[PDB]
Amino acid sequence: PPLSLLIKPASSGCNLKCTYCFYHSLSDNRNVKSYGIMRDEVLESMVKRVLNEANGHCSFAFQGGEPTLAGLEFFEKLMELQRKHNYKNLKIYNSLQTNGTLIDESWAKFLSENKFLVGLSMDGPKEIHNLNRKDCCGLDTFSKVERAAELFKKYKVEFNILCVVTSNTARHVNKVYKYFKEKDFKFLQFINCLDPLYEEKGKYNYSLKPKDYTKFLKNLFDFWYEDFLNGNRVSIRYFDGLLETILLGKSSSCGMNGTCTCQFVVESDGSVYPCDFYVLDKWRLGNIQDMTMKELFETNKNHEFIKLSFKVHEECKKCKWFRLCKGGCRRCRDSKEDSALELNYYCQSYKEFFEYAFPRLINVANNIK
Amino acid sequence: TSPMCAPARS
Ligand SMILES: C[S@@+](CC[C@H](N)C(=O)[O-])C[C@H]1O[C@@H](n2cnc3c(N)ncnc32)[C@H](O)[C@@H]1O
Ligand code: SF4
Ligand code: SF4
Ligand code: SF4
Ligand SMILES: [Cl-]
Ligand SMILES: [Cl-]
Repeated sequence: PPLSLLIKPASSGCNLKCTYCFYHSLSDNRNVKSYGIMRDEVLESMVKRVLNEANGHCSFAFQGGEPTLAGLEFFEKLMELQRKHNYKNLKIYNSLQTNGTLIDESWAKFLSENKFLVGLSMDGPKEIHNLNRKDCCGLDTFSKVERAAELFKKYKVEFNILCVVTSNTARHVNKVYKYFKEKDFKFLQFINCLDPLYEEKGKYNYSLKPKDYTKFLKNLFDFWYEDFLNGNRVSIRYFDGLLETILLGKSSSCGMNGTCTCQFVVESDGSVYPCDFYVLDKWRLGNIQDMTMKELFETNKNHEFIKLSFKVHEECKKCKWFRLCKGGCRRCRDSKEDSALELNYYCQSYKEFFEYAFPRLINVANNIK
Repeated sequence: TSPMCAPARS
């Protein structure tokens, strides 16, 4: 009201085996629970509840897992439900985050005609991408992802690139930025690679350490700002979010406002969680078939989840960048179960990045008003 | 706001 949901229509099921992914079962030692494909009755109950209860507008985002594994027919059905049951004539936004490997002519057409905003996961040029994003047999995926982008350009699907920043990304910002430029990808989101929740940090070859992230951010900013000066505008979600915070005092990105929200993550059995990073039994709010969205929001579990994020670290209280950074995403402060949050893992990276980039960030903000 | 690992604009 408005309502935004993050739906996993094929649960944690996926066809790849990306090395850093903790959203899909990779092996005997990294298992993730799967509820299978969302049944029609759950999808129907979910869609009608959102249309009945939202005010203003609503948004349905499909992730996972690989959501195309639910099949095109599932999304056909989704659209049919939205047409028939939107009694309030709400504006509806749909979005899909995909590995792109199963995208074909049919998918591209459908996503284009139905105005989906699509996020396509691509870590950079061939070798960088393939290093971590492998298929079930350990083989390469980059060419199949390029094929999806090609189909999206052909059918005029609106899409953003989702790129995970690993230690390797930090060593090759030039290759990554230039690759995306050459492909004319104008909307980029760079996601810090997370180690698995509550594991000791920085133990994997891909692990993004704070010194790596500092190197990544400073260099990325330079390429971006050079483009800005030359009149080539590239949207980088993190920088866009800093600009919003500078001009408006708030950001449209979760994790940049200093406190958590309820993202209404819906697993394929209809179970609901407050954040994509926290699809765990201890944060299971209830089932969307049997509770109103307000009831889910008002649960003690959701209240607790959000309130834990209100704690401000002492360093943050005296930090010059507090009103810009706000302590960052709670997931990067959450070091051990049931313990109080601590200082953001990337605190040092933010400080050093701000010292490097703030003067130019202000220049951009002044120019976009 | 919008989730971290999801497509978003502006
Ligand atoms: C979990 S995937 C689900 C949708 C789809 N399978 C895909 O890859 O785009 C959503 C996004 O999360 C990213 N992701 C996976 N593991 C991550 C990690 N350890 N840290 C940060 N982002 C990660 C993926 O690369 C992808 O961009
Ligand atoms: S394709 Fe997406 S869900 Fe599947 S393993 Fe890779 S990042 Fe995880
Ligand atoms: S953990 Fe981060 S992404 Fe999740 S709700 Fe909190 S701020 Fe948002
Ligand atoms: S830079 Fe560090 S100390 Fe400053 S607000 Fe961010 S997390 Fe807190
Ligand atoms: Cl390849
Ligand atoms: Cl970004």
